[PDB]
Amino acid sequence: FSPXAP
Amino acid sequence: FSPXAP
Amino acid sequence: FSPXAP
Amino acid sequence: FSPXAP
Amino acid sequence: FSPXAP
Amino acid sequence: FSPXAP
Amino acid sequence: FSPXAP
Amino acid sequence: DIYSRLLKDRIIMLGSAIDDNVANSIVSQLLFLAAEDPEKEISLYINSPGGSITAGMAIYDTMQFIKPKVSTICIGMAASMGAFLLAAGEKGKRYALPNSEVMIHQPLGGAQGQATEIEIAAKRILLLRDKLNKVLAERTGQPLEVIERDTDRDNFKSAEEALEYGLIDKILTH
Amino acid sequence: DIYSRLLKDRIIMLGSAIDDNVANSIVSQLLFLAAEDPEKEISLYINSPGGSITAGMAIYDTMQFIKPKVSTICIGMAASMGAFLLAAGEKGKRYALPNSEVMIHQPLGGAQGQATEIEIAAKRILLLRDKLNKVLAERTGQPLEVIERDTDRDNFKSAEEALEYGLIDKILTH
Amino acid sequence: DIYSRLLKDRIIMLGSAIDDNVANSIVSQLLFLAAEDPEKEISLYINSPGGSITAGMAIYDTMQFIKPKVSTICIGMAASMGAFLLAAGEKGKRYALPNSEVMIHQPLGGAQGQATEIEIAAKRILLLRDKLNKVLAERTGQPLEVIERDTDRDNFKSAEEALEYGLIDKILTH
Amino acid sequence: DIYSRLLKDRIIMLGSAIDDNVANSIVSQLLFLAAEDPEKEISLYINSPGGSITAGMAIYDTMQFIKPKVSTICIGMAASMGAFLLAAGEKGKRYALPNSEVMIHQPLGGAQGQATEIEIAAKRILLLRDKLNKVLAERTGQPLEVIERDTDRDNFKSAEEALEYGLIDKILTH
Amino acid sequence: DIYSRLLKDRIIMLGSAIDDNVANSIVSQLLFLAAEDPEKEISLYINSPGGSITAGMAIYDTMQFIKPKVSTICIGMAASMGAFLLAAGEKGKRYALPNSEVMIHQPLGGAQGQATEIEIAAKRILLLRDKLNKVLAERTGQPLEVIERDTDRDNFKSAEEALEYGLIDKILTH
Amino acid sequence: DIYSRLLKDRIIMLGSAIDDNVANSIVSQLLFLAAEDPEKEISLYINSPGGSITAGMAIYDTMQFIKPKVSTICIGMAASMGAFLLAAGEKGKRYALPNSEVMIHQPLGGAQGQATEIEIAAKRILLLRDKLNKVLAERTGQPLEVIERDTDRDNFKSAEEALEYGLIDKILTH
Amino acid sequence: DIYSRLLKDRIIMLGSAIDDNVANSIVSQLLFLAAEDPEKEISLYINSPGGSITAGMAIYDTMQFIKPKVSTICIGMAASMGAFLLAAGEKGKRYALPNSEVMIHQPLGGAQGQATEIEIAAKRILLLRDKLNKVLAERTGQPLEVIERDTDRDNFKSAEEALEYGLIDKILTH
Repeated sequence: FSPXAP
Repeated sequence: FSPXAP
Repeated sequence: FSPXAP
Repeated sequence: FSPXAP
Repeated sequence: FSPXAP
Repeated sequence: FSPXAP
Repeated sequence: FSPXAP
Repeated sequence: DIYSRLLKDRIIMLGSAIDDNVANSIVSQLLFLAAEDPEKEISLYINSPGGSITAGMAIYDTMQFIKPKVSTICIGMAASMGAFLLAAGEKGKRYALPNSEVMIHQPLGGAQGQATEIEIAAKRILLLRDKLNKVLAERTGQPLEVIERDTDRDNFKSAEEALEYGLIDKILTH
Repeated sequence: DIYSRLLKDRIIMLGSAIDDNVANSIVSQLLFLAAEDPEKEISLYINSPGGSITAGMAIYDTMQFIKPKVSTICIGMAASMGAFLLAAGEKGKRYALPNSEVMIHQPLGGAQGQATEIEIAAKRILLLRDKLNKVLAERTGQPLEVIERDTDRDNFKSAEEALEYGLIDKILTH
Repeated sequence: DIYSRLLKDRIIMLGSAIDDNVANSIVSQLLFLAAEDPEKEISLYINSPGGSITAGMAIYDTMQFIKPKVSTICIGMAASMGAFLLAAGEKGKRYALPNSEVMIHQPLGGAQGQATEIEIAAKRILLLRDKLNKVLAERTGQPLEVIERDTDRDNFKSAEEALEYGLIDKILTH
Repeated sequence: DIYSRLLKDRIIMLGSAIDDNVANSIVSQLLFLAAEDPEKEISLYINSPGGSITAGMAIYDTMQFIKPKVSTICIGMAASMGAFLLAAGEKGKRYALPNSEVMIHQPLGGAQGQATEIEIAAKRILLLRDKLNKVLAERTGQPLEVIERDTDRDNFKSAEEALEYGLIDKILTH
Repeated sequence: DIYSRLLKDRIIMLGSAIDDNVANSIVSQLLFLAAEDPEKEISLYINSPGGSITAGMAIYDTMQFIKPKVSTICIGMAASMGAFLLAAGEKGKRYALPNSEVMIHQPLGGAQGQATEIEIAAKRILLLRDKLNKVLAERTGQPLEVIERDTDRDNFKSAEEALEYGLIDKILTH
Repeated sequence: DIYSRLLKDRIIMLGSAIDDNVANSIVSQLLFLAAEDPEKEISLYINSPGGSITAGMAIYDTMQFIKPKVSTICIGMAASMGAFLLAAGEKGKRYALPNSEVMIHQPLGGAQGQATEIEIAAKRILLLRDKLNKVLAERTGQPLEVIERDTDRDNFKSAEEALEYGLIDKILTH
Repeated sequence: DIYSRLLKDRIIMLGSAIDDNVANSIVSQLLFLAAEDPEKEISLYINSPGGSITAGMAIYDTMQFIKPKVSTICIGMAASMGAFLLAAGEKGKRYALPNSEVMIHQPLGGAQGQATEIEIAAKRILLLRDKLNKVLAERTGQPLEVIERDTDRDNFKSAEEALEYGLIDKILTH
């Protein structure tokens, strides 16, 4: 789940 | 399931 | 199961 | 079970 | 759970 | 189980 | 569980 | 496994009641084989007492979608949706062994609750019985009216009667 | 596994009643495939009788986050929450086979206890029925008044009736 | 496995009651061994209380199709469908150990419903009672009407009595 | 496993009812990563109905001990202890997806026996409720009396509502 | 396995009730060991309550057929059909440990139906009892008119009495 | 596993009810660990509801026998025997996290039959209650009388309460 | 496995109720360890409530047969047959940890049927007490009658009372 989670 | 799924 | 399937 | 099965 | 266990 | 079976 | 078993 | 070896030679096995799992399985094997080589033939052996209508149709639809042809063999018993997938094999390539059995009938279901709810189930099953009877007509060659009066009650047939009716193309002998 | 080979080529499978477990697995797989290449697409094959509303929303929410476009293919059946997600596929990339079935209805649930407790339940239940209907209507293009009335009881639709209603974009024949 | 080894030397084990799963495994094996060498023969060891009439035929019909000759050994007990398969071994290659026991009887089943449905059933079982007795007549040398009266009720035979009936060919000793 | 893969990138997944079994697993994970690098942050994705009070406190306590910032993501549902953990995440790093839900209520329990025994269970549960409430206030910014009245009964909330209450800092869109 | 090591040296372990499965496993092993080398002896350790009369005979006959001499060691208890197989070991190679126990009785069964069905079951079990009794008088040396009265009701015997009866040959000590 | 992993760095987990199997497993891991290096200290983590007195005693007896210093950490809940085992840790090395919970009480059991039989069981369980309270007295530092009165009924204590009562040594913060 | 690391150093773990299965396995490991080296000693750790009588004897007769001395260690609890086996370890090598527990009682069984049949069950179990009671007498030093009365009803003893009664030789302190 990135940008930003990672 | 291609052409086209892939 | 051949002749003929294969 | 041979002689004779094999 | 270190420092200090290990 | 030897001496003697084996 | 040694000394002495082993 | 033994069945893994069969897939190596393009042979899929449908030998259990038909439920969503069985279905999700057969579907993908056919898709894999056609991925490797879209020209080589594929074979589906059958021994199923039938099952879920929605699952059976998941297989049927995939069969027709892929380029490779799908020849079918009835070893043992092929009832309800079972006899159905048999009849859906590539025309000219539908087989059955000497003592195999084929049984065609009308769908089974249930309705519980209010008068309006019971009617919604009545309508859905009478629809499916119609969509199924027609496809059986095209595949067999029997006139629809003959198919409707024949699937009214449990109808059991011998390999010889399956071939006469038009469900199978050829009985494999010794 | 047969399903492992499926992910290796970007094909996720959803073939069972939707619950918190199936849901978490599907979410991770989506995020994984987005990592290896944010450009190539991913396919979501479906055959489910429905399930939990919350389990379903996670799946839907993640399809919208990742960069790869996600296509969906209804196979067999897509009832309740199953048909919803089915409609959640990328516009122009939502499929279904000739004999697939799709069904929509309203949420189900229960309540026991004090008048005050049954109230809290009634409010949540009716609220989910509201959020589900509004997204359905944005995906299908259908007006909200229609979705509401059309889901008062079980509504079974053929693949053609699915295409026309706006639930899918194209039927796969051969 | 210990059985994984026997199949390496062309030996198949039928040591459980007969149902679709059991029957489907045996068939896939007879087809594997015939593919590795349609010349070397195959051996089927039998010890089961019987089982499904349609699962038995499946095995019986694959035994006939393949090229390799099949030898049958009864070890322990071969009753009903188990006894049937034993009698189906390659003529001259059907054995049984000294204290082996064999039992033959008429089929079992049930009917529940309208007079029309009880009749549909009575006819199915009475027909299968006849298809089996015909293959047994040929294989034993005994006539149909006798095979019939002789199985009206549970009929237990010794290795010596099985030999005199025409069920097996030779009694292996030491 | 798909989870072992997401682990190489620092991502723990809590997606089941909370019982001792789960609690321990998630604790050993947060410890394993902190050891691989006390700098790189870690991420915990949540989808749960709550569960044991003692079980979640184990988890809640390891998120605090370790050096690496722990960020949270609500996927599906974050109820009871589950919602507690979500709020427990690092300030500025607490996320929720567009259609997630958050439910906060009061501790549940039971007691059977002598007046004196029923009394003991009662004192404990009241105490826990109190402990849990004071932390909820410090995480949200809400005053105690509020977190006290707002939890009297089942209190479901939408992602926009959780953001307002202060349980999360941002909603991941796309 | 630990038995995977005992087989590696020609030792088979019959330690459970005797039903078809066990009887088929012990048969597979005997044949394999007679195969790797028909000279070396084979050891069968026994500790069982008994079981199916036909299942045991299946093992009784494989011992007789193969070449390798089969020694029997009663480790614990050998009752009914187990007592029968211990006594079936190669004359002079029948062992028992000091506190072992051996028990012999008559066949057990049931019959439910018409006088005719009851009569059919009566005759079969009386035959078996007569076939077992004779093979016991031959392995022990006891006159049949004695084996008959000695097995009328449950008869328990220690290692010493087993030797005085002729069921075992020697008693392993140290 | 992640737990197998914990053993790599000398850590054992007691995160379930204490029964014979669990007890036997932890007993061997201390033995093994102490064998690799009777110098480095071992770490035992606890999250248990309790269990059997005899089983919990085996664990205790082993922590005292080996040479490595066995430190204990209470994560979540340590009740009944579990609380006992936490207290048994190496003095100066018994930890707990901010929100851990500890509960002490008296043994549970039951008896049935003649007066005399009930008398025997009563004696055993009263006796066990004694042995246990004494060890707690020595390990914590409290007088027997106090431990006797404090375990008449369930007695729940927080991490701060447990430290002040002498069950652990330090609370792990951050 | 963890116990595999134990058999590597000649240690066997008996930690479960005793039944024919558990019995067979321990018997084997005993024979395996003695075969690898008849000079090195073996260790049998015990923690069990007991079980079948005949299964206990098979393990007991094996400990006796082999050459390596078999030392016993009681950890947790040794009851009935478990306590019997502990007593059978090599004189001078029968240990017990500080808080171990030991229990001895008479056999348990049942009789049903005719007076004559009940009488046979009577004679067997009364004999099994005498056999088991004479061995324990020799192993401890207590004369038969004392073993008789002391095991008339359940009799639990501490590590210190087992040392005196004569069941063990030394208590493993620290």
